[PDB]
Amino acid sequence: MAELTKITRGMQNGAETINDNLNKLNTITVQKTGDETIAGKKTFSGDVSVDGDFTMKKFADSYVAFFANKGSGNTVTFTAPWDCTAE
Amino acid sequence: PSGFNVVIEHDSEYQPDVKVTYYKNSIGTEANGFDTGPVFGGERIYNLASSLSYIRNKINVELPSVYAMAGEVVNNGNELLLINGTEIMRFVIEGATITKGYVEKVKPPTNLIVSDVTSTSAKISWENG
Repeated sequence: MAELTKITRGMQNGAETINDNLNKLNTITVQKTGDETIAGKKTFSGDVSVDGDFTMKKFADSYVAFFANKGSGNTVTFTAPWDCTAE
Repeated sequence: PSGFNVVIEHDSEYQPDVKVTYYKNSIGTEANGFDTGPVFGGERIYNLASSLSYIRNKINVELPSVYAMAGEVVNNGNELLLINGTEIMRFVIEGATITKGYVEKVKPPTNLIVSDVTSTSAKISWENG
């Protein structure tokens, strides 16, 4: 993702370009410690566990759905919004 | 004269130690550009024997005359670098910050002799450094 400048034999400011690439990587990467803010759509292939306080926006919009018949109340007909379990 | 003298100006009110090393073709000093030298990272590092003397805020690093070299002076605060092409002479200070560093060009006078001394006068004579 990050834009690093290529390190080649014979290049002019080798030490300085290596320093800038190391500094770029150090400030753009998500690290295993400290509080941070991460931008972009993050898709996780494997399992994810949150030991701390998990915060998610709009949980009831996202995970619950209520469908009922107004005019009759005997036959509810609906198009499922996502893969679910009905009660 | 006495030798090759490098002056290191610092912020301590005391006598900081200085350690001198010499090395060729460290990163950024190779003639044909980055990593074009014979030993990537730098050739043999030699410890240079120095004789140090101090005045407030100024260390004078006296090295044998044989090491005398020209070159750009780089001040990195923790260390001073005397860069001459491919060659580097590195000076590492301990317990202070390098303010300014340079090869001593204006050198102090030497053979001070007091002659023609009377009750009211004397003649002071010397020799250029």
